Amino acid sequence: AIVKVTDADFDSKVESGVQLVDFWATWCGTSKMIAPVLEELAADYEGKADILKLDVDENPSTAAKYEVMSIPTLIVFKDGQPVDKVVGFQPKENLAEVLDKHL
Repeated sequence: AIVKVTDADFDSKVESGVQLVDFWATWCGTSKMIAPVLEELAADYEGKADILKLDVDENPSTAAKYEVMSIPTLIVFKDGQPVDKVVGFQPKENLAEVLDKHL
């Protein structure tokens, strides 16, 4: 459902259209809390937007490149450029609202 992405293939994965990138970490309970919400979101947009995951401990470059300081952080990409940032826990509704704002 949700495709993993790393420093190595970020640029090729996030390059065209809309992607919602979830910057998470295994030591953060809040990331674990939104995981299921994103799996359901990814299904609702099974062809409009891609939902990716990036583990910040294994990919500090990318996390650093977009000034990701606190997590979870969710960034919406439009044709390779970040256009929206969401910090903390958010219910499916609030996230869907943000995606529709760019589709």
